[PDB]
Amino acid sequence: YSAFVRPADQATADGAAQTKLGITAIAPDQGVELRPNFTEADVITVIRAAYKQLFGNTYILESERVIQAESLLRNGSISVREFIRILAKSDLYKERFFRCTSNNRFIELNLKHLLGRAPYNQGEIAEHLDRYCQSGYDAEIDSYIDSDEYRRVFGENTVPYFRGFKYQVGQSAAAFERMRALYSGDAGSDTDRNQNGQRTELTSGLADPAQPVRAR
Amino acid sequence: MQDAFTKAIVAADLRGSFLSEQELNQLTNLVKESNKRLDAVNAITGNAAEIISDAAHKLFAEQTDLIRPGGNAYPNRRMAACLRDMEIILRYVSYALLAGDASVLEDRCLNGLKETYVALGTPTRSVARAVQLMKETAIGYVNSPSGVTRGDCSALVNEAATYFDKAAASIA
Amino acid sequence: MQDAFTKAIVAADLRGSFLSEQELNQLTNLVKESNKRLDAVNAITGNAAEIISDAAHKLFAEQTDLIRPGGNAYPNRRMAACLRDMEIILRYVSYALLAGDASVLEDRCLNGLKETYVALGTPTRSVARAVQLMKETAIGYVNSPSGVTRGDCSALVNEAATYFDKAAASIA
Amino acid sequence: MQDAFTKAIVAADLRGSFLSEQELNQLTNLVKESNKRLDAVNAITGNAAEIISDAAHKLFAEQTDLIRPGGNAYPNRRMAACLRDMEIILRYVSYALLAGDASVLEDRCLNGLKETYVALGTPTRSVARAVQLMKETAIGYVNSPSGVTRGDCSALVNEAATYFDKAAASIA
Amino acid sequence: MQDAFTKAIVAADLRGSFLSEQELNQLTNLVKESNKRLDAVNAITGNAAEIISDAAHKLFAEQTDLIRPGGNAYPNRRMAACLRDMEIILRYVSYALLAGDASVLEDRCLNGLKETYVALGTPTRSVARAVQLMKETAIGYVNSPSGVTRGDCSALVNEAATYFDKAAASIA
Amino acid sequence: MKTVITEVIASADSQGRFLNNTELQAANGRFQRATASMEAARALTSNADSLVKGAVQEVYNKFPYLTQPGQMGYGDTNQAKCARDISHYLRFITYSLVAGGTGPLDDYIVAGLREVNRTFNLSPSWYIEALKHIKGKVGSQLSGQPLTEANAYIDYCINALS
Amino acid sequence: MKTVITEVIASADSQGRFLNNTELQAANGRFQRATASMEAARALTSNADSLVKGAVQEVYNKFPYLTQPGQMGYGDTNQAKCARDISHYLRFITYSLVAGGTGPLDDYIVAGLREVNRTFNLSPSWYIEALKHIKGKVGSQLSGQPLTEANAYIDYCINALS
Amino acid sequence: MKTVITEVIASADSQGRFLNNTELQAANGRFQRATASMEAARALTSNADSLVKGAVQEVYNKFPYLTQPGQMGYGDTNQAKCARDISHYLRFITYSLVAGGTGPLDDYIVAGLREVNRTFNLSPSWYIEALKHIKGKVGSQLSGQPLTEANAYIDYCINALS
Ligand SMILES: *[C@H](C)[C@H]1/C(=C/c2[nH]c(/C=C3N=C(/C=C4\NC(=O)C(CC)=C4C)C(C)=C\3CCC(=O)O)c(CCC(=O)O)c2C)NC(=O)[C@@H]1C
Ligand SMILES: *[C@H](C)[C@H]1/C(=C/c2[nH]c(/C=C3N=C(/C=C4\NC(=O)C(CC)=C4C)C(C)=C\3CCC(=O)O)c(CCC(=O)O)c2C)NC(=O)[C@@H]1C
Ligand SMILES: *[C@H](C)[C@H]1/C(=C/c2[nH]c(/C=C3N=C(/C=C4\NC(=O)C(CC)=C4C)C(C)=C\3CCC(=O)O)c(CCC(=O)O)c2C)NC(=O)[C@@H]1C
Ligand SMILES: *[C@H](C)[C@H]1/C(=C/c2[nH]c(/C=C3N=C(/C=C4\NC(=O)C(CC)=C4C)C(C)=C\3CCC(=O)O)c(CCC(=O)O)c2C)NC(=O)[C@@H]1C
Ligand SMILES: *[C@H](C)[C@H]1/C(=C/c2[nH]c(/C=C3N=C(/C=C4\NC(=O)C(CC)=C4C)C(C)=C\3CCC(=O)O)c(CCC(=O)O)c2C)NC(=O)[C@@H]1C
Ligand SMILES: *[C@H](C)[C@H]1/C(=C/c2[nH]c(/C=C3N=C(/C=C4\NC(=O)C(CC)=C4C)C(C)=C\3CCC(=O)O)c(CCC(=O)O)c2C)NC(=O)[C@@H]1C
Ligand SMILES: *[C@H](C)[C@H]1/C(=C/c2[nH]c(/C=C3N=C(/C=C4\NC(=O)C(CC)=C4C)C(C)=C\3CCC(=O)O)c(CCC(=O)O)c2C)NC(=O)[C@@H]1C
Ligand SMILES: *[C@H](C)[C@H]1/C(=C/c2[nH]c(/C=C3N=C(/C=C4\NC(=O)C(CC)=C4C)C(C)=C\3CCC(=O)O)c(CCC(=O)O)c2C)NC(=O)[C@@H]1C
Ligand SMILES: *[C@H](C)[C@H]1/C(=C/c2[nH]c(/C=C3N=C(/C=C4\NC(=O)C(CC)=C4C)C(C)=C\3CCC(=O)O)c(CCC(=O)O)c2C)NC(=O)[C@@H]1C
Ligand SMILES: *[C@H](C)[C@H]1/C(=C/c2[nH]c(/C=C3N=C(/C=C4\NC(=O)C(CC)=C4C)C(C)=C\3CCC(=O)O)c(CCC(=O)O)c2C)NC(=O)[C@@H]1C
Ligand SMILES: *[C@H](C)[C@H]1/C(=C/c2[nH]c(/C=C3N=C(/C=C4\NC(=O)C(CC)=C4C)C(C)=C\3CCC(=O)O)c(CCC(=O)O)c2C)NC(=O)[C@@H]1C
Repeated sequence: YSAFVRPADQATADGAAQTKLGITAIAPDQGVELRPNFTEADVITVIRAAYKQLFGNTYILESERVIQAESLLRNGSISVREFIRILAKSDLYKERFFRCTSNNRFIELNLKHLLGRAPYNQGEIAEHLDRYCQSGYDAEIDSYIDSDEYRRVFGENTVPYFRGFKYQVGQSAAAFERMRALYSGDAGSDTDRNQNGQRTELTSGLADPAQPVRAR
Repeated sequence: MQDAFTKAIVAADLRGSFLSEQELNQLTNLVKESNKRLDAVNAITGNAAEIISDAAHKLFAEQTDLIRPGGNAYPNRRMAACLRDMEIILRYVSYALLAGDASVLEDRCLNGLKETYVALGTPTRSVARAVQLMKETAIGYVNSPSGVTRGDCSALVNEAATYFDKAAASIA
Repeated sequence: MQDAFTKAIVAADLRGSFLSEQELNQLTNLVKESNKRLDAVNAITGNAAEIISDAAHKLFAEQTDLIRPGGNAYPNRRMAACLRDMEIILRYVSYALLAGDASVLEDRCLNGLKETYVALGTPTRSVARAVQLMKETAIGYVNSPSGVTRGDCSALVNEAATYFDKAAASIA
Repeated sequence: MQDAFTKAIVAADLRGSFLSEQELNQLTNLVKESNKRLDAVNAITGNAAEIISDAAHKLFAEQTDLIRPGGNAYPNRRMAACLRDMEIILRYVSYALLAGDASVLEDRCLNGLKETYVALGTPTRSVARAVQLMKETAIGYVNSPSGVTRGDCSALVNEAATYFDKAAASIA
Repeated sequence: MQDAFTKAIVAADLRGSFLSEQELNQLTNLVKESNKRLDAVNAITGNAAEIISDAAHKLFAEQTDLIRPGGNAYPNRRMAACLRDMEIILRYVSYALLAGDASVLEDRCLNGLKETYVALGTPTRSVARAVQLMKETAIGYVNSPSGVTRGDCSALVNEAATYFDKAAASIA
Repeated sequence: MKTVITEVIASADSQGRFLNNTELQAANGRFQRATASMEAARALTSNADSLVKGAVQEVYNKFPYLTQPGQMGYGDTNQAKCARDISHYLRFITYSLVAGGTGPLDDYIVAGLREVNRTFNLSPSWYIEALKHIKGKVGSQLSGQPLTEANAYIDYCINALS
Repeated sequence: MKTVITEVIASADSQGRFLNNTELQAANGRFQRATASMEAARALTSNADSLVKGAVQEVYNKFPYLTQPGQMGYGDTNQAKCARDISHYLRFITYSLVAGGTGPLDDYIVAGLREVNRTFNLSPSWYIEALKHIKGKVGSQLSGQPLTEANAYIDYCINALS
Repeated sequence: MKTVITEVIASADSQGRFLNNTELQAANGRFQRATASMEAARALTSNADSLVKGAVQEVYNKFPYLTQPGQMGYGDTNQAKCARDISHYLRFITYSLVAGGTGPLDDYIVAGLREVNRTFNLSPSWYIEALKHIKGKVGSQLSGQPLTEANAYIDYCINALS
C-alpha cells in the first residue's frame, strides 16, 4: 500500500503537447448544427463560422458577404451544405483565393476549407486536377461537398470543421505533418492578399516521399 | 483554454499532489478581488468603440505615411483591416483580464500574429505603437469610473498593462 | 487578376498621381491594335485542337522513349495527362495574349509548375520542348490567316512568342 | 496500392516484357502457401484484443513513468490514444501480412509516423518497444493454434516479424 | 436562363426549322432599339438607391401600421429585410429589361414568392403596393433623362411597366 | 443557354449587384456585332439544302467504302439520316449566329456528343469533312466580318467533334 | 480587378474552355467604347483641381455648421483632408474610365467604405454632394457618349456611398 | 491497382476494421481460381507473336482501305506501331489473369483510352477486331475454366473500347 505516486520526469501534461504544435484549440473542434426552429442569432453564429472555415480566415467585409445566400437560411429551403455551396460558387472566392494560387494550391486549400484533412496522397490531388479541364470548376467544388465523407461527417445541417489535427480514419501518413504546414497560428490566417503571392505550403516535391516542413 | 484557477490546478497535478493550503489562499484572495476585477472589464467593454476610435486618430496623426498612397493603411480596404485588428487585440486583452491569465490572449490572438504581419508587409513597429496608444486610453477609463465605490484598483491596472505589453512585444 | 490597363493604373496609384499623358498614349495605341489583337486570339482558338495534335506528333517522333515502357508518357493514363497539360498551358497563353499581360499566365499556371513536374519525375526539359513546338505551330496560324484584311501583325506575334517563352523558361 | 502479385507485374511492365517463366513460379508457389498464409492472418485477427491487452500490461510494468502523473500515457485521455495507436499499427501489419507486401503498411501507417510522435513529444522509443511486445505475443498465436493441420509456418512467421520490425524501425 | 433571342430560337427548334424570315425581322428591329434599351437600364441602375429610398418613404407614410409594434416592418431587423426585398425585385426587373424577357424575373425572383410571404405572415398586398410605388418613380427617370439624344422611348417604357406589373401580380 | 446578354445578367445576379457600366459595355459589343452575324445567317439559311447535298456527297468521295454494301453509308435510310444530321448542324449554327453566343450549339450538339457517337459508332471524322466542305462553300457567298463570324462557329464544332 | 477583359477571361477560365466567339464579342464592345471613355478621362484629369475646389466649397454652403469651431469642417487640417479625399474619388474615377470597368473604384474606394466612415464619423452625405456638384460641372465640359460614361462612374459611387 | 486482395484490404481499411472471416472467404476464392488463370496466361504468353501477326493481318482484311497510301494502315512505321499496340493489349491481359483482377488493364489500357484515341484518330473498331480475331484463336488452344477466364478479360476490353 505504498501509494507512491510522484511528479515523474517529463511532466508534459495534457496541455503542453498541443501548445507545442501550437494548435491552441484548432485541433479540438465543436461542431455546430442548425435546427428547423432556430434563433436568428443561431443562424448568425453559423454564418460566422461557415465564413471562417471555408474562407482563409481572411477578413470579410459586409460588402463581400453575399446577402442572398444569407437570406434563405432564415427562410429555409436551403440546406446548410447547399448554403456552403453558394459560397465558393461565389465570385468572391473564385476571384480571390482561387485566381492567384496555382491549381494545386486551391485544391489543398479547398480540401482544407471544406474538410479538415490535408491531402493524404498525390493521386487524389491529381483526381481533381483531371477534373479542371475535364469539367467546369463549379462541378469540382460541388464534387467535394457531394463527396461521401463531407456527407458522412457534418453531412447536413452542419458547418464544416478542421477535423484535421486529430485521428481521422484512413490517413495515409503525414496527416499531422501536412496539417501542421497547412494551419498557421489560430490568429494567423491564409490571406487573399499577401507578399510573395500565395504558394502551396505543402511542397509539390513531396505529397509522396517525405513529411513537409513549414514555417509556423 | 486556461485561466488563473485551472492553471494552479495543472501545476499541482504535475507535482502529483493535492493543492497546497498556501496555494488555496492565492485563489481565496483572488476571489475577493473579483468585484474589482469585474468592474475593470466592464469599464473597457463599455468604452470599447471609443478607446479604438481615439487610439486610431492619434496613430494616424503620428505616422502620416500609413494613410498615404503606398503606405500600409491605404486604401480603404486596408484601413478597415487595421481598425478591425486593433479591436480584436483589445477584445482578447479584455478576455485575459477576466480570466486572470495571459494564455487565452497568447494562444488565439498573438499566436502566429507576427508572421502574418510579416507576410503582409505590415510594419510590426507601428502595430505595437497602436497597441500602446490603446493601452493608455483604456487604463484611463479603468481607473477613473463614475458611480463605482471608491477603492484601489492598481493591482488590476498593472496586470491589464502587462497583457497589453505581451501583445505589443509578441507582435513587435 | 490583371491586364495591361489595370496594371498601368496600379502603378499610377502608388505614385499617387493621375495618369501621365505619355501613359495614356500607350493605352490609346493599344486600343487601335485591338482588332489585330483579337484576330490573333481567334486564330489560336479556331485551330486549338490541331495546334496540340500537331505539336504532340513532333514531340513523340523526337523523344521516342517518352512513349516506351519506363518512359514518362507511357502508359495511356500518363499520355492523357501529358496531352491535357499542353492544352492547359496553351489555354492560358491565349488568355494572356488577350489581356496584354503575362500575369494571368504566371499566376494560375506557371507558378509552382516546375516543382510539381520535378516531384512527379516528369522531365522538365521535354515539357519545355513541347511548349516551343506548340509556339511555332501556333504562330504559323496567327500569321497566315484566311479572309482577314492583310496587314502587319509582327508586334502581336512577338508578344505571343514572349508568353510562350516565359512558360518554357519557368517550367524548364 | 500494391501487393505481391501486382508488384511482380509492375517490375515486368518496365522491362516491357511478358512475365518470365521463372517469375510465374514465384507466384505459383506463393499461391500454394495461401492456405497457410490465411490461417496466419486469421490467428492474429482472432486474438487481436488480447495481443494488445497483453502487450500494454507488459509495456507499463516496464516503463512505470508512462502511467505516472506527468508521463505520456497519463491521464486517461492520453492512455486511450496510446492504446488506440498500438491497435492501428497492428491492424496495418495484419493487412500487409495478407497482401504479402510491406507497401500498404509503409504508406498509410508508417510514413511520417515518427515525425508526428516527435511533434507531440511522445517518446518514439517507447512506441517502438510496444510494437515489439506486440510482435512476440502475436507470433505466439500465429505459431501455436488449435485444430489446424500441423506443418511448417516458419516462412510466414518470419515475414510477419519483418513487418513488425519495419514498423519498429521507422517509428524509432 | 432565357431572353428574347434565345426564346425565338427555342420555338423554332421544336418546329424543327430554320428561323422564318419574318421572325428574323423581329430580332433585326430589336437590335436597332438596343441603344435605347440600354440607356433605359442605365437610368434605373444610376438612380437605384433613390428609387427605393423614395418608394419606401411613401410606402410607410401610407401604411403606418407596418412600422408600428406588431406590424410586419417592425422591428429594425424586419424593416431591413423589407428594404432589401424591394431592392431585389428592382434588381431583377432591371435584368429582365435588358434581356427583353420576363423569364429571368419570374424564375429567379417571383416564383413562389407569394407563398413565402404568406407563410411568414407578410401582407402580400403591401408588397405589391411597394412594387408599383417603385414602378412610377423608376419610369420617372427612364423617361426624363439629361444629355441623352432626344427621341421616343415609349415602346421600352411600356415593356418596363409590364415587368413591374408581372411582379406586382404574382406577389399579390 | 450561353449568350453574351445571358452571361452578364448571370454574373450580375450571382454577385447580387445591379448591372453597372462594366456589363453594359459588354452587351454593347454584342448587338453591334449582330448586324454582321444576322447577315451571315440569312446567307446560310437560303443556301441550306445545296450546302447539305454538297457535304453529304463529299463525305462519300472522301470515304468511298462507306457506300459499299454492309457499311454505314449504304442503303437509303442511312443516307437520309446522314442528310438529316448535317441539316441539324447547320440549323444550330444559324441559331448561334443569331443568338450571338455558342449557347445553342453547346446544349444541342456538343454536350453528350461523344457518347452518342460512340454508342452508334458514328466516326467524328465524317461530320468534320461535311463541315470543312461547307466552310469552303461559305467562303464564296460571304465576305468580311459576316464570313469571319460564320467560320468561328463552324470551327467551334470541328474542335468539339475532334 | 473587375474590367470587361478580366471577367470574360475569368468566366472562360472557370468553365475550363478556350475563349470562343461569345467572349470576344464582349471584349470588342469594351474596345470600341474606350475611345469615348478615354476622351472623358482626359477632360476630368485636366480640370481636376477646379472641380475639387468647387466641390469642397459646395459642401460647406450645403452644411454651413461644418465650418463652425468644434465641428469637423473647421480648422485647415480637416479642410486639407476633405480636399485630399475628393481628389482621390476623382482620381479613381478617371482610372475606371480608362480601365473600362468599375474594378479600380470597387477595390480602392468602395470595399470597406462603410466601416471607415463609421469609425471616423464621416457622413456619406457630404461626399455625395461633392460628387453631385462635380457631376453638374462635368455636364458642361463633356457631351454625348463621353459624358454618359463620366456620369455612370460618378453615380456608381453615389450609389455605393448611399 | 484493383485485384481481389487489394479491394478487401481497401474496404476493411475504410471501415477501420480488422480483416475478419468475411474478407478471407473472398480472398480464398481468388486463390482457388488462380490455378486456371495461371494456366491460361502460360498459353497466351507462348503463342503471343502468332496471335499478334494473325490479328494485325485480320484488321487489314476487314478494312482494306487502311493499307492504301495516305491512310493510317499505310507505311511500315504505322504497321510497326499497330503491331506494338496489340502486343501491349495482350501483355496486359496476361498480367490481369495472373494478378487476379482487372486492375492491370484498367490503369494501363483503359484509363484515358478515349482521349488518346481521339487525339490520334485511332478508331476503336480496329482494336476490337484484333481482339475478336484473337478470342477466336484462343478458343482452340484453351478449354474449360482456363478458356472462360481468358474470354472474360479479353471481353472486358472490348466493352471498354466500345
Ligand atoms: C493596424 C493597427 C495596423 C495594420 C493592420 C492590418 N492587418 C492586415 C491584415 C491581416 N490582419 C490579420 C490578422 C489577424 N487574423 C486574425 O484572425 C486576428 C485576430 C485573432 C488578427 C488580428 C490577417 C490574418 C490579415 C490578412 C487578411 C487578408 O489576407 O485579407 C492588413 C492588411 C494587409 C493585407 O494585405 O491584407 C492591415 C493593414 N497594419 C497597419 O498598417 C496598421 C499599423
Ligand atoms: C476598479 C478599477 C475601480 C473600482 C471598482 C470597485 N468595485 C467595487 C465593488 C463592486 N463592483 C461590483 C461590480 C460587479 N460585480 C458583478 O457581479 C458585476 C457583473 C454583474 C459587476 C460589474 C460589485 C457587485 C461590487 C460590490 C459593491 C460595490 O459596487 O462596491 C469596489 C469596492 C471594493 C470591492 O472589493 O468590491 C471597487 C473599488 N472602484 C474604483 O474607484 C476603481 C477605479
Ligand atoms: C507532357 C507535355 C509532358 C508530361 C506531363 C505530365 N504531367 C503529369 C502530372 C501533372 N502535371 C501537372 C500539371 C499542373 N499542375 C498545375 O498546378 C497546373 C497549372 C494550373 C498544371 C497544368 C500536375 C499537377 C500533375 C500531377 C497530377 C497528375 O498526375 O496529372 C504527368 C503524370 C505524372 C505521373 O508520373 O503519373 C505527366 C506525364 N510528361 C511527359 O512525358 C511530357 C514531357
Ligand atoms: C494578324 C495576326 C493578322 C490580321 C489581322 C487583322 N485584322 C484586322 C482587322 C479586323 N479584324 C477584325 C476582327 C474582329 N474584330 C472583332 O471585334 C472580332 C470579334 C467579334 C473579330 C473577329 C475586325 C472587325 C477588323 C476591322 C475590320 C477589317 O476586318 O478590316 C486587320 C486590319 C488592321 C486594323 O483593323 O487595324 C488586320 C491586319 N491580318 C493580317 O494580315 C495578319 C496575318
Ligand atoms: C503508445 C504506444 C505511446 C504513445 C503514443 C501516443 N500517441 C498520441 C497521439 C496521437 N498519436 C497519433 C498517431 C497516429 N496518426 C496516424 O496517422 C497513425 C497511424 C498511421 C497514428 C497511430 C495521433 C494522430 C495523435 C494525436 C491526436 C490524438 O491524441 O488522438 C498520444 C496522446 C498524446 C497527445 O497529447 O496527443 C500518445 C500518448 N505515448 C505513450 O504513452 C506510449 C509510449
Ligand atoms: C500456420 C501458422 C499454422 C498452420 C496452417 C496450415 N493450414 C493448412 C491448411 C488449411 N488451412 C485452411 C484455412 C483456410 N483456407 C481458406 O480458404 C480460409 C478462409 C475461409 C482459411 C482460414 C484450409 C482450408 C486449409 C486446407 C485444409 C487444412 O486445414 O489443412 C495447412 C496445411 C498445409 C497447406 O495448406 O499447404 C497448414 C500447415 N499449420 C501450422 O503449423 C500452424 C498451426
Ligand atoms: C417589404 C416590401 C415588405 C416585406 C418584406 C419582408 N420580407 C421578409 C422576409 C423575406 N423576404 C424575402 C424575399 C426574398 N428573398 C429572396 O432571396 C428573394 C428572391 C431570390 C426574395 C424575393 C425572403 C426570402 C424573406 C424570408 C427571410 C428573410 O428574413 O428575409 C420580411 C421579414 C420576415 C420575418 O418575419 O423575418 C419582410 C418584412 N414585409 C413588409 O413588412 C413589407 C410590406
Ligand atoms: C430612352 C429611355 C431615353 C433615351 C434613349 C436614347 N438613346 C439613344 C441613343 C444612344 N444611347 C446610347 C447609349 C449607350 N450605348 C451603349 O452601348 C451604352 C452602354 C455602354 C450606352 C449607355 C448610344 C451609344 C446611343 C447612340 C447615339 C447616342 O449618342 O446616344 C437614343 C436615340 C435613338 C437611337 O437609337 O440612336 C435615345 C432616344 N433618350 C430619350 O430621349 C429617352 C428619354
Ligand atoms: C453521315 C456523315 C453518316 C450518317 C449518319 C448516321 N447517323 C445515324 C444515327 C444517328 N445520328 C444522330 C445524330 C444526331 N441526332 C440528334 O438528335 C443530334 C443532335 C441534334 C445528332 C447530331 C443520332 C442521335 C443518331 C442515333 C439514331 C438516329 O438515327 O437518330 C446513323 C444510323 C446508325 C444506326 O445504326 O442507327 C447514320 C448512318 N449516315 C451515313 O450514311 C454517313 C456514314
Ligand atoms: C470632407 C467632405 C470632410 C472632411 C474630411 C475628413 N476626412 C478625414 C479622414 C479620413 N478621410 C479618409 C478618406 C480616405 N482615405 C483613403 O485612403 C481613402 C480611399 C482612397 C479615402 C476616401 C480617411 C481614410 C480618413 C481617416 C484617417 C485620417 O486621419 O485621414 C477627416 C478627419 C477625421 C478625424 O477625426 O481625424 C476629415 C475631417 N473634412 C471636412 O471638413 C469635411 C466634413
Ligand atoms: C493498329 C490497329 C492501327 C495502328 C495504330 C497506330 N497507333 C498510333 C499511335 C498510338 N497508338 C497508341 C496506343 C498505345 N500506346 C501506348 O502506349 C498504349 C498503352 C500501353 C497504347 C494502347 C498511342 C498511345 C499512340 C499515340 C502516340 C504514339 O506515337 O504511339 C499510330 C500513329 C498515329 C500518329 O499520328 O502518331 C498508329 C498508326 N496502325 C495501323 O496501321 C492501324 C490502323
